[PDB]
Amino acid sequence: NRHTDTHYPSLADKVVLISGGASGIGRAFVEAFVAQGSRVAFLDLDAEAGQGLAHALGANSLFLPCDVRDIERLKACVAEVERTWGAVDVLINNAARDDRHALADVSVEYWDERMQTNLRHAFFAAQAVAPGMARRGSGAIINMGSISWMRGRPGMVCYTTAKAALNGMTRTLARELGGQGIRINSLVPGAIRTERQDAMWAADPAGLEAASQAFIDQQMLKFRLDASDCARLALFLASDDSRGCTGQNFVVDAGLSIQ
Amino acid sequence: MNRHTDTHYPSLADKVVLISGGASGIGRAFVEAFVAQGSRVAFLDLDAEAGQGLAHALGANSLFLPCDVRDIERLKACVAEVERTWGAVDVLINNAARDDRHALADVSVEYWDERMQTNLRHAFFAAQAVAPGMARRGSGAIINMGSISWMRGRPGMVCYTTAKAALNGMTRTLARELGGQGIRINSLVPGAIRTERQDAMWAADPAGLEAASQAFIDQQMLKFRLDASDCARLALFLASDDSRGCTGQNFVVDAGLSIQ
Amino acid sequence: NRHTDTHYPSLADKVVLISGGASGIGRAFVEAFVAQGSRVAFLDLDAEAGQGLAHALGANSLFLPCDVRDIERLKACVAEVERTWGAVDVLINNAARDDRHALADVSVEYWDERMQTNLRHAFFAAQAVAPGMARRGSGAIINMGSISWMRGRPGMVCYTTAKAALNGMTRTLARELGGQGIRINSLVPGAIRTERQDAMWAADPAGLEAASQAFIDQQMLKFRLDASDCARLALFLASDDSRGCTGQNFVVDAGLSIQ
Amino acid sequence: MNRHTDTHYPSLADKVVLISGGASGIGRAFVEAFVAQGSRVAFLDLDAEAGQGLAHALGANSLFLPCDVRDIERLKACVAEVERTWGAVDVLINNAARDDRHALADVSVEYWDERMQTNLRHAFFAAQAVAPGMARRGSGAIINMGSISWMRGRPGMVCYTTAKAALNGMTRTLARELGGQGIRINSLVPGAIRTERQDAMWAADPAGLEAASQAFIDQQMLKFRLDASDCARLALFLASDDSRGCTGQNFVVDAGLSIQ
Repeated sequence: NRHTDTHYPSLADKVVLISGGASGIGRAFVEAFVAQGSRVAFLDLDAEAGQGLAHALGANSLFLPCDVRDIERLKACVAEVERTWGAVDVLINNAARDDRHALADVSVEYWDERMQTNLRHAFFAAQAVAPGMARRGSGAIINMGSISWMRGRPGMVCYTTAKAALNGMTRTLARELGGQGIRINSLVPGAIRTERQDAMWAADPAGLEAASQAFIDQQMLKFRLDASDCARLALFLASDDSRGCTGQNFVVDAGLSIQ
Repeated sequence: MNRHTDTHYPSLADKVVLISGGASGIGRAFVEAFVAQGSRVAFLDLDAEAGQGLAHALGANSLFLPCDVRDIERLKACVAEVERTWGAVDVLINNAARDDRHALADVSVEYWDERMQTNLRHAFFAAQAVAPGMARRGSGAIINMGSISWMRGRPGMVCYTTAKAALNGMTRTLARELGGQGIRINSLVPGAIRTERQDAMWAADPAGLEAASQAFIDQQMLKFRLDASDCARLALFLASDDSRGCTGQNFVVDAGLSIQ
Repeated sequence: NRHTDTHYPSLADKVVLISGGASGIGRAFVEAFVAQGSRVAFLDLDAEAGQGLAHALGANSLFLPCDVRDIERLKACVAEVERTWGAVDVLINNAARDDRHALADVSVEYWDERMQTNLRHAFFAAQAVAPGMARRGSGAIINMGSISWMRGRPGMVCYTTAKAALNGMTRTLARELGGQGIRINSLVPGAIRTERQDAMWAADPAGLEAASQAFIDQQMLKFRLDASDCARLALFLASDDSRGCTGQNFVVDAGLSIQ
Repeated sequence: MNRHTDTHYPSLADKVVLISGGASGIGRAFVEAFVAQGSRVAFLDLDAEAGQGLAHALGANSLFLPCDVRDIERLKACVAEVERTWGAVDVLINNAARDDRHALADVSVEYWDERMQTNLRHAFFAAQAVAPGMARRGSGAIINMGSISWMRGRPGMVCYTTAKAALNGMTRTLARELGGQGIRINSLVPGAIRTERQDAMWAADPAGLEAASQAFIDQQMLKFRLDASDCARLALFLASDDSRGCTGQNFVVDAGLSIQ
């Protein structure tokens, strides 16, 4: 799975590090950059899925097991990529947990855990890759955002608050690191069809279909987005074709955020 | 006692207002302004001597609670006590924050966690605490203090600016989550506010203070310095019935500094 | 009709100039500022309605007939207010025409006419009031905006494009005039119930009610906004309580723009 | 012939692209970049000698039409001619504009009207002209050239910045109006782009040019000057199938100058 027929020569050999890379959207990033000839390291909690995917993709892929709550382990993972391949060229902060939770019912421990799996690792990963980027004079960071806080969507307050945090963090880190040659942008998907979003309804295909159609009806473009649409955008945001873009959101949502 | 405005909002009289970080700077100006409108104002602060001092000045319609907002249990205890004394909160202002500077490369996990606790976490928990009483009544208002710093991509204080950007999003989603219960939530987003605390920080460099002040004036569209009263004027409006149809929105009081 | 029980001493005696002031939202502005003790001049195409309203409100109101397409006449109207009462303190650019029109069917003459009635007069009114404001060292301008272009609403492309134009014009005029002491903001309503929005369905009360309920269902707050909600916000944006606010949008829409 | 990128978009081959203000500066870079991808590129310009010159360089997959975009009849005639030659437009880029400076107090009605005609009106009429052919096919893309100038509240060019803000809104509403017919509309929003035309304007003040250039670099987050190729890189992406799910959106290429 190439995800596109477009060919970016500027991606060849680049070292790309993707958190949450073994399944879903992060898997599509891993696949797309490997297809462009990048050297792609990815982290995931699921060791069996990660190992499977790196074995399938071969030697220009590198899977490291990592719980992104564990910042020591995250830094260990970054140092290991650096020792294997040199400074990271492209970091994609993608790891997230989007489970539904009622506002009235969130405990302090729940809040902490969700901020940690959704927001904290993205700061520490940027902090880890930065010195290597600055030594070279170039690098790019892509924070996965979400239109859900833009549209004020209820029922997952920690996830949407974390994603809004990353919106801010892109803008300030863009200024703080830009003088070192690092560009930082957010890739902000709409409602992406995934095997996991679909697994949730395995005995209500009426319900799945109805919910899918509702997104199509609300969207401006009348087809379902998928992980390839996200990977198309990530390739552009990593390539030299976006060398002067920083501090910005790039939204791939078929119009769902403008209703 | 300082009024902050000559405007009179009859809709503010008797309302129960709760302001975190209320004993100094901006939060102090909110406490003063609502007391002057005849509200029943409870406020939280770490500084007990400052808190006790401010409540001494303002008298019996003010109520000072010692609270470390990092302690969520104590935050909820503070809210429960206000409720038992005065009835459901009408107006919550999430104002407590810590804006110390810190280079990205210097931030440890411990520091990050502590700043998220002081800057962001309490604001959710306070809204969570006041909401059920507001919903029982059918009405209420929440003001999250935001900041133009993340909009302007300001460097060198990543934990503060990231917490502030977080609250921008939390305003929008809680506005949907609670609107059907009659609660409106908006963010009050100040520019560069002159305070005695920001000014105490240069007490041996008057040249430097004045230079920095003028730099704000030159960057701003309006050529005077904003102060705490400007923030309090806006807060009275966001709490009053004059803003009853407004929710999920930023209201920015910054003399144009965010548009340069 | 006071529109509020709030009392702004800083509005007393201020000279307020409102375009489209004889009916609908602009009428509510005229009423609210007269109640605060302002000296309120207003312009409208409807001379009979304008004369009626100024006669009812008495001597601190002043109605001038004006077709806002006619910029000569607009400037004449401004000069006359200035000669009567002195420099304008508060300008509200409110005149607009929001009729529904299909994209596919707009002619060049239609486009021109709609840009002229929706956008052009707001620039020329600001330009007319500015020198008087600057002489004094203070003044405020409120451009009526609209959430319709934010929500990408179709079927009235000239109206929504004009309102988006005014969004920009607020920001740039705020910088260009701010050094003279003039603050410029946009007041951006959501779906405001008016006698005119309602007159459109005088034999389909089912249809009116259904459409009203649809706004309530989409809104975050579950009640209909009306012209008083807009006038409450205008009073604040004109008063000294907003002296340091400029360049900004203030949206009064019950959450309709965030869905 | 200048490629602007080494990237290869097979989805651009044979597509029919139509660019207003195409014979100089940025629009010239778009014309060049799409020709290099194997598109069939028609472009409009007032400057016939410049247009004829550029089409001479680029050869038979380019097509130069003399057009004053103030003449809506001629604009529609230009579109009809492309359609009869090559089939429905796949990609429209609304790029023609005039960015001359003008103090607010200096603007006459005649000037305002003329600048709205040159900066905004044609963009609507071009989208209107290309839309039915795009809808018959089921697909198409529109790029409105926007500007960070109104976002940054830049003074002294009110007609230009107001027209640009207009196009920001027109992107969002046309995206809803046409999306169901398979057409996506987005705005490409450049920062301070170095061009031979912006540079010709200082040919006797090299100090002044360099000073102004460095001021952009100091204000930007990225410390190099953007050029027309940066805009063209972004346009290829917004026209290609790689952006097929993107619509109603701004894509800003400005090295951070809009966030200060």
